[PDB]
Amino acid sequence: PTTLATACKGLDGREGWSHPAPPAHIYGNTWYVGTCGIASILVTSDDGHVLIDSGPADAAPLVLANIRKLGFDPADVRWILTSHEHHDHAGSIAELQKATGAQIAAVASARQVLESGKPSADDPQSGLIEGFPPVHVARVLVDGDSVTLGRLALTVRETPAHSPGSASWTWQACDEAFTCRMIAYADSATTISADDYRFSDHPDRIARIRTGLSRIAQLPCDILVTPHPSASNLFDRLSGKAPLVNAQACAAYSQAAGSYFAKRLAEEAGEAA
Ligand SMILES: [Zn+2]
Ligand SMILES: [Zn+2]
Repeated sequence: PTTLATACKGLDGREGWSHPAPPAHIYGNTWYVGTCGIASILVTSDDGHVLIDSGPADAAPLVLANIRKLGFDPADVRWILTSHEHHDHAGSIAELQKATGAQIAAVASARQVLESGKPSADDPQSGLIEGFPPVHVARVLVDGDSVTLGRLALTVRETPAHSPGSASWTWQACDEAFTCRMIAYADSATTISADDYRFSDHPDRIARIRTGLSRIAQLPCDILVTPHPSASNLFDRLSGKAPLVNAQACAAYSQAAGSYFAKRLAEEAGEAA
């Protein structure tokens, strides 16, 4: 009787990223096991589990504990996946992997950063953002691929709105009464950069953004979940304060991110004196 929502009140910002949160149940075989600021998703089967995102570089033990505190063995997670290739979300993929033995799978657009720890030359945020400890990508994926673990099937989309390597994930979950819902772990969708960076000068990046917004908006999406919980109002929805199921969430979320992006392009235009 503790609640993610009240347990993390006021910790949406930086203070929360490495700040411990009680694990929670999202739906069916899917569990929140991240911190107050950064999500980490556990997807369970008898055949083994899948885990998405590590949280910041120092957060490995926090989520390792949230796993056990739920009655699951971290030795049972067979795959570690990622939303996108920034330290706050993947910063301890490495430590999380050797503490678990899992293999790592990722979209090709992310592989280079993941295997080097340095953000991509195409990332609007380098070299503002910092790096994290590298990892070897065992299975490198293409848009529409499926990570399969027994009857588990997590299917990935390249969604490059926020970074070049951004990925969004989708899978089915069913409650105790065999009501089934599609969960969408839709990546951060914010178009943000270092100061000197201009999207107008990078048509590749702009075209990839449009592709990502379009794919995010069309994900099968009964239950939206975001690498930053507040981006999808996740703690209130998990804590009965707001509706957990809303099949229109991904569309609205993408529409909003796209609205933000257009304001940013307009700002860059009006800097053309
Ligand atoms: Zn990021
Ligand atoms: Zn983030």
